[PDB]
Amino acid sequence: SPEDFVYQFKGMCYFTNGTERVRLVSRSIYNREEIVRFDSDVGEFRAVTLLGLPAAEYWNSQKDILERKRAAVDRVCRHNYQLELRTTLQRRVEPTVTISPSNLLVCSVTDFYPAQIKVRWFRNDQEETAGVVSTPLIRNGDWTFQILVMLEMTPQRGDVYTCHVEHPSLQSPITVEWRA
Amino acid sequence: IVADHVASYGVNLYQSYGPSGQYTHEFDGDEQFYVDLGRKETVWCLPVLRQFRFDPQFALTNIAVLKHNLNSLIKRSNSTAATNEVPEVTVFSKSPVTLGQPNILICLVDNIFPPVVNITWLSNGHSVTEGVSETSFLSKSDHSFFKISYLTLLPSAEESYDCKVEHWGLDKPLLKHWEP
Amino acid sequence: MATPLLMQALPM
Repeated sequence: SPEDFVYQFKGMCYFTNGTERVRLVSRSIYNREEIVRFDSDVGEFRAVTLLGLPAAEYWNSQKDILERKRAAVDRVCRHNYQLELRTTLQRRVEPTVTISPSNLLVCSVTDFYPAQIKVRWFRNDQEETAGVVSTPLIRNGDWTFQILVMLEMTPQRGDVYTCHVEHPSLQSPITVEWRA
Repeated sequence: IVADHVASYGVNLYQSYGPSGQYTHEFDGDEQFYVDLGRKETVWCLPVLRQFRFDPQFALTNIAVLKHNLNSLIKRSNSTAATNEVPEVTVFSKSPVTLGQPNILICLVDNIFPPVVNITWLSNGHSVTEGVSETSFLSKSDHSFFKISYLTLLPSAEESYDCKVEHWGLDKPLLKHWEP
Repeated sequence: MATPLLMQALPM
């Protein structure tokens, strides 16, 4: 097994309520150890481990570097968010909903974007939660998600099972039914 | 950190093995573009984004800085090399399988560290490369990575596949099987 | 703008 030395630099922006609240954190990472970061909430570089101490000290001592980092939340984060508003944040892809038995009923909700979604199982007129487990969101990697939501059931005569799906790409819920 | 949206502008990676680098931007965990460092060319990963311009030179400049930092840190860390993690491999279809309807097999290789990996596809025991593609290494908050490989196919009873994963954290190439 | 900006890595 050959040895590898890894370095990572991440320029991260955290957005809440549009650009009302924006937090910038740039992280310098040796192998998997974050060693220095600039957090706009703090307003200077802070070493995270001893390895990053001379970097932080050196970077903080340059007033111009500091002033540029402090302005990065507006120059970089708020600026790019304006591009996201016209593109990524408008992307809408409508989920497909399918019910299949594996007893155990599986509702597959596939090919949607964005991530915000709510899947519910009903037996007759009532929501089932006790016997329901959902996968976490599964990222397809091509800007769509899917999710599997499973229902443990003991089907009696006349039972009607409904998988109910709410998502920002739909004006109304999608409903698919299944009977034993 | 809690936020409605998270972006990396960008994820900068450089490692001694190769050596090799990678420059990407991510928005909400998906890859916006990557810069092909060897060709000095920005490659958009979402069609709507092709209307934008990102000068590859900006990424070359950042990766050059990382290369300089990595070499400073190797010595100061007393040559502390990357720890080989065990990646986790999952294989699934993009949409529900109906025979004779085109689909995509997805092989998710998660918890990758260091970011060196060989992901291949076997169709009935023999390697195939047509219809195969993959994401870049996508970042995670614990500073490991994940990568997704794809295989376009037509599901049929007579065909099964394996995702073959090679990584130093594994005793032997891990084989994940899939059938319709 | 039609131009994404980036955060610059600093040299140690």
